[PDB]
Amino acid sequence: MDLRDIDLNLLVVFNQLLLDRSVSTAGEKTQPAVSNSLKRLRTALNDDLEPTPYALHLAEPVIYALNTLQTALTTRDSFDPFASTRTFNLAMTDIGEMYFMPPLMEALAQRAPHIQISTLRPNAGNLKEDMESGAVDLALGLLPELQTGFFQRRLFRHRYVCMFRKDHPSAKSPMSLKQFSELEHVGVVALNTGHGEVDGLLERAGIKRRMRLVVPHFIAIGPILHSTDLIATVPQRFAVRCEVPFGLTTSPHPAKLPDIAINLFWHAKYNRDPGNMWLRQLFVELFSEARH
Amino acid sequence: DIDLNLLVVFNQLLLDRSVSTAGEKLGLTQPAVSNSLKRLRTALNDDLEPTPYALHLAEPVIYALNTLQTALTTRDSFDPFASTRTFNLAMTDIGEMYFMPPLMEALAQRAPHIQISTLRPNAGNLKEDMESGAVDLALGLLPELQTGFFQRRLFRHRYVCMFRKDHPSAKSPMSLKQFSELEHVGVVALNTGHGEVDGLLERAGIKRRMRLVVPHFIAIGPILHSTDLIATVPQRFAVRCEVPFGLTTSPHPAKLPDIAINLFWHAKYNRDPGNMWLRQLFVELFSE
Amino acid sequence: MDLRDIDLNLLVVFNQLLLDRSVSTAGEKTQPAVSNSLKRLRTALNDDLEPTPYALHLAEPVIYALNTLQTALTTRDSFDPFASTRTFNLAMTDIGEMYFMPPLMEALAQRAPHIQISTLRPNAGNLKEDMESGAVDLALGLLPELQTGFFQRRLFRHRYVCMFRKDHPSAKSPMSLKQFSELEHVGVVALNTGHGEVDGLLERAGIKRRMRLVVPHFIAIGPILHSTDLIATVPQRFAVRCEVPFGLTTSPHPAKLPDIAINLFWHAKYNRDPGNMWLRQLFVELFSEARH
Amino acid sequence: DIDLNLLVVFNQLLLDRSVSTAGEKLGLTQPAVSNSLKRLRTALNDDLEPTPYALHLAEPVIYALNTLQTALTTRDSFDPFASTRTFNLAMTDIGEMYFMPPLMEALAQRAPHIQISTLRPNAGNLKEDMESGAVDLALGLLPELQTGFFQRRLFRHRYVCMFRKDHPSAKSPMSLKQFSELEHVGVVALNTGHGEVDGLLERAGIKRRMRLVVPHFIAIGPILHSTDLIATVPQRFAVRCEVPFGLTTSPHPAKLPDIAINLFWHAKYNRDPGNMWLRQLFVELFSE
Repeated sequence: MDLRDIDLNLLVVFNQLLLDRSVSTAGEKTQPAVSNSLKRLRTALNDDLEPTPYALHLAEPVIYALNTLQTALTTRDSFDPFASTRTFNLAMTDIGEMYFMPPLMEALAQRAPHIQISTLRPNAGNLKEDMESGAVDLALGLLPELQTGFFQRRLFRHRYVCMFRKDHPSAKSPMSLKQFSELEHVGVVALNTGHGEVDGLLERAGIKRRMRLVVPHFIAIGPILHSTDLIATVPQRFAVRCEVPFGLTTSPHPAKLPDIAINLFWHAKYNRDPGNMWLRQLFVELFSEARH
Repeated sequence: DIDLNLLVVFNQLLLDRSVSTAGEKLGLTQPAVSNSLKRLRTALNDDLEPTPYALHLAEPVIYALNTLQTALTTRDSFDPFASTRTFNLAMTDIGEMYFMPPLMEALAQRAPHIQISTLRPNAGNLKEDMESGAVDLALGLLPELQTGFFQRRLFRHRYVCMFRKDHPSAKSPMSLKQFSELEHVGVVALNTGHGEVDGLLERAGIKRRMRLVVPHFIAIGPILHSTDLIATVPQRFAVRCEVPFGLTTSPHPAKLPDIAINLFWHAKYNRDPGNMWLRQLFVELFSE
Repeated sequence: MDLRDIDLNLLVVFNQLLLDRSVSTAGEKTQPAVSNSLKRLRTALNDDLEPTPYALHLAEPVIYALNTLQTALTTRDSFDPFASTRTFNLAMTDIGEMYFMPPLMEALAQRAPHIQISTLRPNAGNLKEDMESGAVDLALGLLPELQTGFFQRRLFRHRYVCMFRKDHPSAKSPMSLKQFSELEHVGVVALNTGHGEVDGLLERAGIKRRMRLVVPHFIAIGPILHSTDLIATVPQRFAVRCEVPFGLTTSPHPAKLPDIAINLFWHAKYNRDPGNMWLRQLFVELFSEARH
Repeated sequence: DIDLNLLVVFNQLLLDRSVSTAGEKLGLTQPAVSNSLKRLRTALNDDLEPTPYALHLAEPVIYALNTLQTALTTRDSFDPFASTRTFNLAMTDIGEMYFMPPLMEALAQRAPHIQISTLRPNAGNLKEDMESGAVDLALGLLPELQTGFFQRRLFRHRYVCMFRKDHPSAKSPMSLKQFSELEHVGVVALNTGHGEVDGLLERAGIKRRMRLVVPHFIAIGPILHSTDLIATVPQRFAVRCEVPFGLTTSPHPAKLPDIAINLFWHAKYNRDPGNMWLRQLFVELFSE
């Protein structure tokens, strides 16, 4: 079929036939080189192109089809954030979501209005294989399982802090270890995260706590602290998200706890993928505290 | 006038109709349980894991041994002022966010020394752990729990549209046309009642520009606060979010079904003072 | 536990303790036989039963529990349709459903108000195994695959007829073969049913048909015939269901077609199951044309 | 100015990137297709089933070869008065019942010699058979069809409650209380849009005495006619049922989402005169 339509370079001259005439110039754009090829376009196609109906039926659909090969001039190395309609999938924890997503979406509103963002927890499917396959573009957090086929970039470190409602009858900042051990706590187990070791670190330090409430995740901590005299041990970025909205106060933690490293992860296979690079750089711009 | 002790043997000739056999649990030797089985087949005129009409009789007699055992066994006393007991409650993140703050506020004045621990509904498995007492109460939409579970509807979730106050476009009440013009945050919420919403809107032919999709509800407040995105959320989540994050709601322009949030407890703990006390507290605080 | 509660025949005497006193008579219902056993009921249970609180806590829950063993007096051979809350599962075709279900539900409204009926097509799961397991109580139709472990009872035979709208411009009853072959048809493939052989029987008889429309099932036939000049070859029971509602006329079929046998099927395992027997007999009563 | 014939080869170096290889379909020998592949890798400076940035270029060039081939290939003429062509349409039983009578009535006056054949949506598979032309049009709620399928919403199903006219209790409009008092017929309708209804009512906490459950809609009319049962049905089924079976409807007291019924056709037949004619007929008859 198309092998019988043969040379389509003659369809590039049919672009000069999609433009009307300009023929000696369209040759010079030569006229004898055109003449045989267009005559051959006609030996291939009965119509004398002198504009003919079916010639108009060929003129425009040729252009778009020819143009997409020229629209292809933008290489794979090209990526236009302001026009992209691509979806990016990002792995992060609930805290990661709560912290990263609002300023990201805020920035994306201007820089990439037409893209879509989807998030997931680092345990939805299998993170490694999904990132290698391109199902997940980036991951955020500690993630010690991401090693061989993965690059990583440090975004920031944040400590655990103690949080409680601002008009607490007795809680003070900076909080003493004594008061910490006398007040009542709401704790997050946070299974399979970096935050699970906290209870062990405290107990192995001889720091007893009256655990009035234990929840598996962070969603309710803000409202709980707001309406009770409980206090909580939480990551500082979470505390940052919660302080003003729930009328909460934080304090440097009276206990010795390690800080948490939050890194940006991507697979080696996409180290040079333009869209991935762009989003990566946006994350670095918004959240990296290197030059602080 | 046929002896009843053999009937006592029957219920474990049912649980261990699996013929492992029961006698080891009974404390009686298998020959004695076989003599007992002879007394059974004789008194019933039926040879009973081959199960006959004894299957038909098993449930009337299971209904018999149940009430007799409960009325005989003494139950654990419960003093709310003094109790140091830990209650384990199964609920969703929405459920946690809505229930826990007013509950804990209430527990501070009614039962100062008890401990509460919450968990996600699936998968303990929940029915098993509620049978064993590992989980005391369950909350929300849980279809699996019918046989052996008492239930009670606390309330009905109604869906609304949530956005920030000073949103340049969004109005209340919002049109269905404006709803499809604006940009949305999606909450997957897999395997919960709220995980159906996107599907419902899809099947209704409601076109929706999905700018952001998250699996859960934790970031919705902050996200709406800092963007012009709109969300489809349960009303009570919205009431938990409005003031802290500076958001308003509109009645949802699309026809969405309400979702009944119920309270569940296993039949084995229907008479347990502590369980009764806590679940009555849930009814007092949250039922409409 | 209950082995320590020992003799519960003493709970049957505790039924005479659930009734209040009547003691010499409750003995005669003897008094010394009672006396040691009730004294022993007391050596087992501290309370002096003289009505005591916990004695009242024992009185009623004992009765219901004792009564269910006496409520058990109704044997497996017993089945009360007027009080049953049992669900019956019935396998049948769409035509079978359309024909059987309305007079059945009509009859059930008085005879078994509290039972539930569910239906399914003879190809939902695997019919044989589901009927042997009790997942399906009865099946209705031809069903030649139901042989070894199954009993069957003939309900009726019905022929194929020709159906068309009552004010058809030309269609007549009784219809001639000529007119049948000249008019236009809507046909039902009815895959994996007894009705699929029809087209083959007609074609192998040299009867050409102008098939204007072919549908896989019967749901639309009535409305289609009502609004068109098409005619259809359909089972007569279907025609019975459709004639008046859709303003249709039927005619004895001009072509030689075999009639269809509709039988009632149940598994041997449930030949004597009282509820099954009852429903079976209700089907025989409502639909059997033996003594016609 | 790089030659285009190699680009023609590329699209089958894509379909047969599976490297079976394409050349057998091409009619060219594999050595010539390998020389062609050398011209490819040379002109593109990229070594392309290992697929590189040529994957990025494959779709712009698939977008290229598509329009060029369609505009070149002559299409089949269609004369509705004379056409003897058979159209295969995929739809549900509800869809069949609603669409077929007014369609056939219309076809009797517009295209007397064509033949129509309907089938159930799953599983041809539908997308495959619509690609091959075995199935011409699809109708209803079909989520699978997005890539390579043009679609258009005909209308929206709204759920109502149906019962017989002289029903001793049922009123219009029906209360939600009366809805839970009366007895119901259930339609499973597995894997259709309407198979969700029971689940929606369940999750809303709408108690429903389910006296009868059937898998499909064929018997609902006759059943309602001869009993005091009520049903939850799409409005158009109800309008097909009211007069023949002596039934009325009430607005559904429960909040149920509408269900968009769309019309689907494969992109490969978007320019086909007959397909265009029939689907335009569907739009003329049924779109609201």
